[PDB]
Amino acid sequence: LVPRGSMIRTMLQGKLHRVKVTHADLHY
Amino acid sequence: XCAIDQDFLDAAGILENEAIDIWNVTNGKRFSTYAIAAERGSRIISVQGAAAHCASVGDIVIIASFVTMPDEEARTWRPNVAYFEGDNEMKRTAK
Repeated sequence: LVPRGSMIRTMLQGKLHRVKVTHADLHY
Repeated sequence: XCAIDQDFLDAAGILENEAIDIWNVTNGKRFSTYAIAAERGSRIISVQGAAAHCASVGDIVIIASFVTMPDEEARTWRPNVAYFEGDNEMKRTAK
């Protein structure tokens, strides 16, 4: 157990897992 | 930055213009940018501008967003996770 507090947490909202880059465009 | 198939954004719960972190399994690089929508069904992951220095075509990456909330809400929070196979084809997640 972790005791309850009044503070704001930063939580992972969601992720793309091991997606592959298709394009790389330095100038645009 | 990074343009992402809108279907992928929705599946991970990430919004257009939301801050994202990108962690590159191929080269180790870690950077932060924001999400641009690419056409639904395009299966695009495009690193643009300065972010082109952090990945190349073919690199395998994790793209994440983070949110804030109170401690109590955080205890039952469930992240969205989208999994992929082959050529960026989305597959179903297990438990």
